[PDB]
Amino acid sequence: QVQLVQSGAEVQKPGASVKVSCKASGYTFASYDINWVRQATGQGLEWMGWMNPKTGNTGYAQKFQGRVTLTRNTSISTAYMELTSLRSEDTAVYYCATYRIIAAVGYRYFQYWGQGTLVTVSSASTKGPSVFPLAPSSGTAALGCLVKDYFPEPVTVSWNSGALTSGVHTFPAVLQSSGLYSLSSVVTVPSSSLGTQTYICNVNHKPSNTKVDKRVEPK
Amino acid sequence: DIQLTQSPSSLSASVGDSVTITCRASQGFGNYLAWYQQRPGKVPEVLIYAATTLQSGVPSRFSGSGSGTDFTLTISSLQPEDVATYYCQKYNSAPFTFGQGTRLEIKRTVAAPSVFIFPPSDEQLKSGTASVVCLLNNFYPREAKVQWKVDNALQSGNSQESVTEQDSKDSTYSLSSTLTLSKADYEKHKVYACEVTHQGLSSPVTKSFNRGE
Ligand SMILES: *[C@@H]1O[C@H](CO)[C@@H](O)[C@H](O)[C@H]1NC(C)=O
Repeated sequence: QVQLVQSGAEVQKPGASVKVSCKASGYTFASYDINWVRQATGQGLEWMGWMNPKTGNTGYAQKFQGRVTLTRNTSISTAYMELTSLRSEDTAVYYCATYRIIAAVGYRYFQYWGQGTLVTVSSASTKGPSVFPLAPSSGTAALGCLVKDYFPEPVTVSWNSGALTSGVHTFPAVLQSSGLYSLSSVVTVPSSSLGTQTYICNVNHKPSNTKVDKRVEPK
Repeated sequence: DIQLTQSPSSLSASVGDSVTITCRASQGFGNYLAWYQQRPGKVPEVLIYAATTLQSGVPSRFSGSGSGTDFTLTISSLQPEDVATYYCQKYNSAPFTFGQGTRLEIKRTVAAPSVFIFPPSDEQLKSGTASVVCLLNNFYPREAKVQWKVDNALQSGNSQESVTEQDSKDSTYSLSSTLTLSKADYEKHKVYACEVTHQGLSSPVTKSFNRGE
């Protein structure tokens, strides 16, 4: 079936430019426009532009013309989005999207979306997190992982390699005065399991190619 | 050409209730209007197209109506997992303008938080920093307050709170409060406590631990 897969999360400094990629599969890539949408920190979806892969013709929202270049490589079914003069205000999740795959006109609603690409505008350097255990005390027990001092967002936390999900709360990242992110991931489990059940948290930070696993034991 | 105005910007209703979102256009565009749901941490997903057509696989409680310049999204039987931001879009031609978005919350029955406290790990102390964590689990409504005490001295300026999105199954919130200290300060003092005030609690609930034990 149809799929759009985008490049990984990225950091770029003020005035620095960024290029995002969108590899398509499951349909004739050249026969349909690729549209680009963005969600800035505390904003709604913002349509940026459209690109025809056959001709390379482009169209942009007023807010974005002279700032965005849409290109493509038809041989590897890839669309690209280049954004120039990066400002604080351009920190956002960037999406590529395409129409429903149908012959007929008037179906140019965005049926398919890329997974999204977090782009962070800052002069701060990249850093992988330290993971610290949140050990159960003393029924229902709460335990977790403190994922501290990483940059940029995001991280993914999973429990026992996706095995454990019911009871999981991952908190949104908070930017400390240090200029680095910290979050916690917690899980409420039966008390009688700490003796027999193994609880590991898996933290993936892809901007630093970091993969940490922390075992959470009762102290 | 064609401005799109979405209302309300925020909404609160109970499970099994009926709610309505409004999209007004400044001009006709032949009813090429789509409705998208974006749930917390997910990519957008189309619900409605051509003003009134339900996308295949989308639950029956979703319905679009209107034409010309006045459009409506209705949810006839609200579920917990419908906590999301909703968007109207014109797709007649470029630009493919989005509405401002409408955020939906579930009003449910009051629930007190379960409070847990976590000492710093031996591991972290080697960095020179101690992070004490206070978990407030599974509470409603969203308004809560956390006050840190170190040997009964109330703390200020040295902590941060983070709230989860409304759970897509029980419609509750969770909150984390991190107290950040120097290693010198953390090993100076004995009794670490967080005091939680919430409308489901008759009086503040305190959780504490003694450094060492
Ligand atoms: C397309 O991509 C491949 C690399 O994967 C490269 O060899 C080729 O030069 C590219 N061609 C165009 C026209 O971009």
